[PDB]
Amino acid sequence: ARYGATSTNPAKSASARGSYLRVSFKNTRETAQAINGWELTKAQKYLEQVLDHQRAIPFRRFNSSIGRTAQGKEFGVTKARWPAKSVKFVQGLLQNAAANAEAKGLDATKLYVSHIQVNQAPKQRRRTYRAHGRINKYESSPSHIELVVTEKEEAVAKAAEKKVVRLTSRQRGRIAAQKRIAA
Amino acid sequence: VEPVVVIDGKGHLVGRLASVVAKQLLNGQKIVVVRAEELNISGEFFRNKLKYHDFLRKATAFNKTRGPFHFRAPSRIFYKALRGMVSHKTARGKAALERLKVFEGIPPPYDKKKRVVVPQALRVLRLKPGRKYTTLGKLSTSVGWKYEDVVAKLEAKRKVSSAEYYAKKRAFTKKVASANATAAESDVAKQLAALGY
Amino acid sequence: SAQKAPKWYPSEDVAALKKTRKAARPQKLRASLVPGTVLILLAGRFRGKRVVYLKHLEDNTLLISGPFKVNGVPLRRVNARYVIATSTKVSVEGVNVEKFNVEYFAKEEIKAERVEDQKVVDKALIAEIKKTPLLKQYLSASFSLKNGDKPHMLKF
Amino acid sequence: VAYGYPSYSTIRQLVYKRGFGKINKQRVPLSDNAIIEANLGKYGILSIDDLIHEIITVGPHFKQANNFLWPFKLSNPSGGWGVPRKFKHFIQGGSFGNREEFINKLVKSMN
Amino acid sequence: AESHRLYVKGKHLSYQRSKRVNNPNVSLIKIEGVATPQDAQFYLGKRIAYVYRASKEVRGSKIRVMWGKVTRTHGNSGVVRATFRNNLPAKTFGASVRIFLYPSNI
Amino acid sequence: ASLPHPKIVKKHTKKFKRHHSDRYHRVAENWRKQKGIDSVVRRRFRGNISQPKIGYGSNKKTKFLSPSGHKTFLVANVKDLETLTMHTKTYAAEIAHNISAKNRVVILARAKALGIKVTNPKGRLAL
RNA sequence: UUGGCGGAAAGGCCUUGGGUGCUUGCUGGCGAAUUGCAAUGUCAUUUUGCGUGGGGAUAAAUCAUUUGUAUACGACUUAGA
RNA sequence: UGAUAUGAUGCCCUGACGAGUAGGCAGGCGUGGAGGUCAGUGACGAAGCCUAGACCGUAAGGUCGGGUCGAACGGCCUCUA
RNA sequence: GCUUUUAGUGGGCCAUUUUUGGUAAGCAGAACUGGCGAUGCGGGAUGAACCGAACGUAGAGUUAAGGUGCCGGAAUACACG
Ligand SMILES: [Mg+2]
Ligand SMILES: [Mg+2]
Ligand SMILES: [Mg+2]
Ligand SMILES: [Mg+2]
Ligand SMILES: [Mg+2]
Ligand SMILES: [Mg+2]
Ligand SMILES: [Mg+2]
Ligand SMILES: [Mg+2]
Ligand SMILES: [Mg+2]
Ligand SMILES: [Mg+2]
Ligand SMILES: [Mg+2]
Ligand SMILES: [Mg+2]
Ligand SMILES: [Mg+2]
Ligand SMILES: [Mg+2]
Ligand SMILES: [Mg+2]
Ligand SMILES: [Mg+2]
Ligand SMILES: [Mg+2]
Ligand SMILES: [Mg+2]
Ligand SMILES: [Mg+2]
Ligand SMILES: [Mg+2]
Ligand SMILES: [Mg+2]
Ligand SMILES: [Mg+2]
Ligand SMILES: [Mg+2]
Ligand SMILES: [Mg+2]
Ligand SMILES: [Mg+2]
Ligand SMILES: [Mg+2]
Ligand SMILES: [Mg+2]
Ligand SMILES: [Mg+2]
Ligand SMILES: [Mg+2]
Ligand SMILES: [Mg+2]
Ligand SMILES: [Mg+2]
Ligand SMILES: [Mg+2]
Ligand SMILES: [Mg+2]
Ligand SMILES: [Mg+2]
Ligand SMILES: [Mg+2]
Ligand SMILES: [Mg+2]
Ligand SMILES: [Mg+2]
Ligand SMILES: [Mg+2]
Ligand SMILES: [Mg+2]
Ligand SMILES: [Mg+2]
Ligand SMILES: [Mg+2]
Ligand SMILES: [Mg+2]
Ligand SMILES: [Mg+2]
Ligand SMILES: [Mg+2]
Ligand SMILES: [Mg+2]
Ligand SMILES: [Mg+2]
Repeated sequence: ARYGATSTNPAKSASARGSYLRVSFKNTRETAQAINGWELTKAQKYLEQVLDHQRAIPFRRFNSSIGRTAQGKEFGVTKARWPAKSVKFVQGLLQNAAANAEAKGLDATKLYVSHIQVNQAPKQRRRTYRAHGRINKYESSPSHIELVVTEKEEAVAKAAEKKVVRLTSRQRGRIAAQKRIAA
Repeated sequence: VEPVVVIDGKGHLVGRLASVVAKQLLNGQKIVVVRAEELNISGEFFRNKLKYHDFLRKATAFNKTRGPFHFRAPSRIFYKALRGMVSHKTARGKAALERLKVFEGIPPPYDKKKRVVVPQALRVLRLKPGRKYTTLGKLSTSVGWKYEDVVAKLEAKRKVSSAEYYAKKRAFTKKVASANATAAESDVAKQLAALGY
Repeated sequence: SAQKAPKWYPSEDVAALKKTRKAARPQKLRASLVPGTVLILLAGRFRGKRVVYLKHLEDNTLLISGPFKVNGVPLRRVNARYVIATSTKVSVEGVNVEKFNVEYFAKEEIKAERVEDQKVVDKALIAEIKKTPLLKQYLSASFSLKNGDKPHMLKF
Repeated sequence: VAYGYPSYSTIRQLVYKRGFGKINKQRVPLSDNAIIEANLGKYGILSIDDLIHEIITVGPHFKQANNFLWPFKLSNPSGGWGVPRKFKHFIQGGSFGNREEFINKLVKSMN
Repeated sequence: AESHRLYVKGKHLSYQRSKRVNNPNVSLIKIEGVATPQDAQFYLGKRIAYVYRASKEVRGSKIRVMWGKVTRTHGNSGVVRATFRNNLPAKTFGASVRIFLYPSNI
Repeated sequence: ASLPHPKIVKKHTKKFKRHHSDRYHRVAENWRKQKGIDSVVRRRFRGNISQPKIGYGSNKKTKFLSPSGHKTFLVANVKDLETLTMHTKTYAAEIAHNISAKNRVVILARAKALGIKVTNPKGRLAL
């Protein structure tokens, strides 16, 4: 418990986590974001296609010197990629949230992914040998992932304030005469 | 005074017309300038041709695009004189410049709209007689402006229509004059006369 | 203690005002304002209305009337610095006006006395206005500045 | 500096308006004749006009009279200086030196 | 009639300023039809409004007003100096402004 | 209810923040004065931030007064609070930050009895 | 509603005929207040959204696949009920 | 200095003056520990931390609210590094 | 008027006038004063040293040197060439 900020209604939601996972943080950030807000079913089908190289993942923040592909057009993007490992780890967590929704007895057809957040797990050091007897760090960049699915619901109703109006003697005068004068 | 002021550039001196247009803009006055090709510059044609070629050699050495742009059209030669009188890199300046339109010839709706003059930029009032001066259209054409014939053509056509318009009006004001004078010597007339009308 | 005590406290005795010398002398009005003179109202509810000047009250205001039957303005208080005094005048000499003072207008719909007072003053004024042609029409028209009007030039 | 010959008029208005005395230093405004009589009394001079008289006639006690008055503090001229540049001599179209009786027009605009 | 107007038109020109420094406490106003300092002496002390619009209704109107007065004349051409209760926003250089006829001395 | 005072004039209300406190995180906003040789701030070049100086000092009459007109006085308990018994037009009690909730109900109560003003009555109120 | 004109960015101008509202050309009847001595005292035109019902209309582009007159990747150029 | 009211380094009247590196001096702000005191604050929440919320000071800084927290801590006169 | 004690400094540079060396130098070296260095503010577009003017926080007025076709506050002012 204690995820990142959510505006949702917990009664109609289910959630999932994984921590300390060895997956590129940068990569799964871009892939998590590609699913964000999506209808859960459409998202699962989407991810499957990414794996098939039928569609791709828009790389929006960490993209610099990535390649270009026609598969970014869909998203209005030249730079996109097909990060297999990120996808598989996410759909694992997607699959978990689905189960929990079932167990809670939530309608599985109303489900969209309302919250999906990745950030940085502690790193993992390994080392490499560099010319002239030198050593450098070689490091894993693991992620924490969390997502939340919610039952979709209809509109807002209204429920607003009355906006109390305060007008002067000369201001309330014109009003009283306005109806005196005309309709 | 008016929402829009249309200036007929014919016979006006560039820098002095520019100087008064710039100020009006910054004071919130919309201006459209017409017949820019009929504009004047002091000094004989050759001096001002030479001055243009002076301006023509300036360019960014590594890329001629980033460098200064040379617009050949009369309206644009004008806009340059004007834009230099505005602080055009400020919001306030860009605001004032959007209140402006310059045109070669007199294109639609302005052709049927009245246009005015600026006595302090007027060549015939300003230049001492005998001094040599330059027409913007001829200058532009020598530096590459392509449209002088097309404009002169369309103008000659526009000028024929406007002549009929004028003739019909001059005739109508002849009736109105005759009617006005048949009312003269009546009571209401003599009474107005007393009050200065 | 969270904070120490001061060693000294201010006295809570209020002093008395010094004995001020500023007398209220009367306000002499600008010579263009004399009773019977038509005023142009520059502001307020009745702004732009042309109205007749009647009496200078004790609170410095001007007692005016439309007449109500002409332009719809009743017997009323108006502030002398919000008015343009014209040069056109009616003789006011058949108009009582004695009755009307500051207390008359104290706030405390329309009292019948007010409604009768209005009829009695206006009939006198109307009697006088009919004398010069077009004046009543003038009095029923709103003043406004047209294009090219320059107040610092215009004679009123 | 600029200087010249002051008229009775401008001496009079110099003292009535910007005239102050030096009393245990402390630059005291004049404003009542007792202030003068108190400090200049031993020389004669019990009024503000007694002072003025001592100045303009350059009396026997002029030194004590004059030193009694704090240096006058004048504003800039309200007309302006009349010249395009001040630091030429008066004769050369400038403001400095002895402009003689023209000093009154200047000082009155500075007072 | 068609014309209801009780004020003279004007333009917010500048703040009081040097070449390189301005003074938001003073605004320079161009009054229509006033071409000389003498003409402009008529308007000194007249009250000025700058009227504008806003999205939030406040006291019941979507129209707001900044009030000021004409203070001195400015230069030879009939421009006028004026101060306002709060200084004018400076996006209004070139905006229209209303000079009234009160307080009246006529 | 406060002793009458001249209109309170603050004279510079903006906070004096350290030069470059906005440039680098390592530099706190707390005022500190530039000692640099070339520094534009120390040299008062037109366009830069202004530094504290004694000219800004508040009028002796209204100095220390709050908007209401009372000087504020820190209060731990009733005994402290009661030192204001004879000056209610001058000082107001501000209840100390570490006073317990139940104790605050007692100080407020006695405050009311004595007519002594309290600046943070809503503190720790169970509502 | 009639007839005609305008392509420089015409997108507006002129004309015919009946209907209709107003007319301060002139002369009448009624109304106005208490918005309280001023407080812009609110009358303009921008874009958009949500339902209604009066006409009107019933596509394409992209991914993938494919050609090589094209190409580092994108892009280009072909092809596909 | 005159008690019977509260600061004598105080209170009241008055005049003049105000640039600043290196540098001198002065009056103040803040910290760890020490003597004294307020029979100071606190598990009914000490300290700490967060907070384009509030208030006092020209400033160093001080005070409060709210959140988080869990065992100690502060005002004043003095001492000390 | 008089006494004691102690910091920093002991690379300086510029302008008018006097002036030495050098063809000369934004070069090198003296004289008197005023400056920059240590100093912001208005003017000279720009600039250590020029012109004006030396700085507590502010309100109103007036000016300096310099400006007032437009950039830009301020006469597309008057007058003789
Ligand atoms: Mg975690
Ligand atoms: Mg980053
Ligand atoms: Mg990055
Ligand atoms: Mg690449
Ligand atoms: Mg790159
Ligand atoms: Mg590469
Ligand atoms: Mg891209
Ligand atoms: Mg290697
Ligand atoms: Mg090795
Ligand atoms: Mg109405
Ligand atoms: Mg060449
Ligand atoms: Mg008296
Ligand atoms: Mg009088
Ligand atoms: Mg009527
Ligand atoms: Mg003057
Ligand atoms: Mg004069
Ligand atoms: Mg000069
Ligand atoms: Mg004076
Ligand atoms: Mg400057
Ligand atoms: Mg430092
Ligand atoms: Mg510097
Ligand atoms: Mg330096
Ligand atoms: Mg057009
Ligand atoms: Mg529809
Ligand atoms: Mg100092
Ligand atoms: Mg102190
Ligand atoms: Mg200390
Ligand atoms: Mg300590
Ligand atoms: Mg604060
Ligand atoms: Mg507070
Ligand atoms: Mg709390
Ligand atoms: Mg706590
Ligand atoms: Mg514990
Ligand atoms: Mg100590
Ligand atoms: Mg020594
Ligand atoms: Mg030594
Ligand atoms: Mg020594
Ligand atoms: Mg030594
Ligand atoms: Mg010098
Ligand atoms: Mg040398
Ligand atoms: Mg040095
Ligand atoms: Mg120095
Ligand atoms: Mg200096
Ligand atoms: Mg000199
Ligand atoms: Mg420019
Ligand atoms: Mg100007």
